[PDB]
Amino acid sequence: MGIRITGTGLFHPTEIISNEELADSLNAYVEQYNQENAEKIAAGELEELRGSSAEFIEKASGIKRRYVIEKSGILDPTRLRPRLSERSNDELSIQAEWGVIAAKQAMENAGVTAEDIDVVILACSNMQRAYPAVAIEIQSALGIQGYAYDMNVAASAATFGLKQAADAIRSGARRVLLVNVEITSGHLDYRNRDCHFIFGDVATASIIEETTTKTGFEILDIHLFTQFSNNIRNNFGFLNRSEDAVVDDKLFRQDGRKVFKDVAPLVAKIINAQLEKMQLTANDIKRFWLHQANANMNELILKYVAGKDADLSRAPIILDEFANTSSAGVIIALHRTGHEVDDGEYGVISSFGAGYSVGSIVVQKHVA
Amino acid sequence: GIRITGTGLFHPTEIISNEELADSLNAYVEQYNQENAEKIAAGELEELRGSSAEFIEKASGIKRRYVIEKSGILDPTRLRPRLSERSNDELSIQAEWGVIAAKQAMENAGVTAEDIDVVILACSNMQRAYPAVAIEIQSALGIQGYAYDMNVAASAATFGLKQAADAIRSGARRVLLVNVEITSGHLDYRNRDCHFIFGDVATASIIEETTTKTGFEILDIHLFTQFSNNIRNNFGFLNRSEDAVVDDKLFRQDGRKVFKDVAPLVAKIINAQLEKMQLTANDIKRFWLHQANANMNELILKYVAGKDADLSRAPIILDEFANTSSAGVIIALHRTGHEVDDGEYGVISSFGAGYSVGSIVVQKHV
Ligand SMILES: CCCCCCCC(=O)SCCNC(=O)CCNC(=O)[C@H](O)C(C)(C)COP(=O)(O)OP(=O)(O)OC[C@H]1O[C@@H](n2cnc3c(N)ncnc32)[C@H](O)[C@@H]1OP(=O)(O)O
Repeated sequence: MGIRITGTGLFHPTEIISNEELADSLNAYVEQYNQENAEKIAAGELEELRGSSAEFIEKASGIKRRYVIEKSGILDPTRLRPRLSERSNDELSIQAEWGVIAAKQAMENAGVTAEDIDVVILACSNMQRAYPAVAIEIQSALGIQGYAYDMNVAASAATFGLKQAADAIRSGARRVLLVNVEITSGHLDYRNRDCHFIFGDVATASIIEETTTKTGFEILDIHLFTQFSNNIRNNFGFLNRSEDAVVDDKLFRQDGRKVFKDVAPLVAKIINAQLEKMQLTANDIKRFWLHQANANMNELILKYVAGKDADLSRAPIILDEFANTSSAGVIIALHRTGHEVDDGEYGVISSFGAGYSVGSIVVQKHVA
Repeated sequence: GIRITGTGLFHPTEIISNEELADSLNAYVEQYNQENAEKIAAGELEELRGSSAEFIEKASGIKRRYVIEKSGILDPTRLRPRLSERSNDELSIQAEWGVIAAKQAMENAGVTAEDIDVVILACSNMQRAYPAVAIEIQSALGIQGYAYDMNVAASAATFGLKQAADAIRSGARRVLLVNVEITSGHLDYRNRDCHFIFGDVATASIIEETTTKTGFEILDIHLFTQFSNNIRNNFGFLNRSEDAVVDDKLFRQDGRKVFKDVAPLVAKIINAQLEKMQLTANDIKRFWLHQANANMNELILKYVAGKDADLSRAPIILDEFANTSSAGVIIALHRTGHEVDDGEYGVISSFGAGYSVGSIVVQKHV
């Protein structure tokens, strides 16, 4: 009671990569690969590589384009990763820089300042370093006093973070700043036509406070769920060096088929049980802010929740423009469309993805 | 009514002593200074200095430490454990250690997988980004509910306890909190300044809503962070895209700056916390402090509890384990918690990288 999301903030890099640009880049690296290894392809010693097309990506997912930290390196067939430069310890890290920009916007939108925040949580799928925590770096650049920590549960990091924010407020925090910084172009495999299009880069932020006097989305119910799966996995980590690792699995890897069939009914079951628990029907939900990876999966989830007459008219899509931004996607959607909910109406925020993790949150808008 | 009701501890088998560690580093430096005698006389590469086991012990109180794999750390040509990649079908090393510790803590609390709602992995370094290894631990124990990874380096256990407590206040019955610290994967064994500081370990804790189980009731928590670059490791998933070359992808610290900054800070936090609780230092039977440096702990004790305070009020396990980062306070509480009788007070207090400090006032119940 009285715990509300009172502000959100969005930052994305300026450069954009269209599906067509992405497919042309992959197709060049494929052509080049199949040439240099024409021999061992004929002997079966090496796998022939397949390409893709803008049309396949868009029908596969709904994605048309994405923002990226740096465009030329990702598209260069001889690199296929952003062109970045080490910063010194004296300057803001990349992850902390993006986080600060999104955070400042959430704070202005909530009408709060640095002295009003007690907790900073950096919740996302990959931290730029292990220590000092990037959340502490964000906290300091913003001049916030209190404490901060980094939290990783990949696709549901934002809903899990909202829960942790609610718990900390319930026990005494005044206001929590929750930050999601996803530089997915840093761990994506741009050589793989099945995953190279899925992800884009972004940072989002949220202000969560105890209040009855500020406009926001009041949290009514949270359900969090994990169930270990290896269908999404990235084995990059600090022990690779000691393992003298050689397996080529240190980037995002996935069995998209299995993920689709496992997670869609799982998410739907969680949402339906949550709605029944709250004595609401699908028809009482003004907006579903679902994970933003695959428009076809979301459409199927609403069929399981709101009948086979279902439909995305109340389930906004931002993945056409952002692609999949992992933990940040639900927050992007809420940022862009929360204004379409009226005073007193209900919405549902639901993350789902790697780990298998699922976070589902029932909110109600209040206007002060 | 929320209590820490069990703790568990796993350490690997092999022991490395100050002597072996100094000989191994001394052999590297003699060998490095041998191949580069030119550029050290021609002022291009610096002439490496060695270390002494006598220095290590008096600087910190550390004598030995457990390690995941001994031979590769001591090998002056490698200076890092010899591990092998496991396939996804196998339990990861970090999950394996956390499971072993978790079962012991579950046993000591009289609890089964059924009884647990949340699993938190809270340590200084995660083996991988996704799927969370806390989820891997959760599934290996058969626990149902949710799990997540959380990193605040040295204070990850006190921060995790706060998070466990807050989750119970919101509806969780029981939380399993795990701290797995394979520091040999990110310690710099070439660096005389820090190669002796860290050991490997895993700890676990059960936190429950209860008034009828023996354990430590959590009474007050003060968490604090303040960005400092005085402890930093720049390894990360963007190094590949930065085409990184700076030799800072391992543990680095300015230990004496850390000492001056953090020691008075910890004592100010504890004193204010005691005042808030309307306790005095005399009311605290055991201070479970971060297990990094015995001199630092000695100074913090004699500042909060006065000169003449018995040093047995601040138990030390860093002599056997070296610095274990987030797990240090949990080891100490595990090994000397029985030393606190019913109705007596304790203080758990971790501190370190990030500058993080976390401090918890507890009371024993039997
Ligand atoms: C694995 C990472 C997990 C991530 C978790 C990170 C969070 C944490 O747990 S933080 C833990 C790190 N440390 C702390 O919290 C406490 C901070 N302070 C310390 O640890 C101590 O200062 C410690 C043990 C490093 C050294 O203590 P101290 O005696 O003050 O060393 P220092 O003053 O720097 O050295 C002075 C002299 O000794 C020399 N010296 C330094 N190292 C050595 C050595 N190995 N052998 C011989 N001499 C040495 C110095 O070069 C110098 O030489 P001289 O003055 O004669 O020219």
